[PDB]
Amino acid sequence: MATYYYALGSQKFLLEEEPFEEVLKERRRDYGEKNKEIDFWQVIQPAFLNAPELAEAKAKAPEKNVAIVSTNKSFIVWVKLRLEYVLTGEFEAPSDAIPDPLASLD
Repeated sequence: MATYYYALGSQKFLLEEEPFEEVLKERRRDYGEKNKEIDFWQVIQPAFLNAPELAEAKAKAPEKNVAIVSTNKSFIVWVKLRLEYVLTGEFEAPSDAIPDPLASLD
């Protein structure tokens, strides 16, 4: 298993108001330029949220949600500072509850 860090918000906020996939795209391009393995992803309606270890987060989460996920904690620290209205946390994967850290429930 590896540890995944996440910032979770509503689709309203992260897909429409502040389409964060814009910032992710420029980060992906810069990673490419530097020959760096991409270690961050946007996941819409993430399946990880149904894991028992994340019950507290699911209990507070928007009905229609989306996560920025990374194996680099630093990045998620900055995503939280950048967006602020996001829940944050971490999980280990793959596991029984989270067989695919990047899977969507849609």
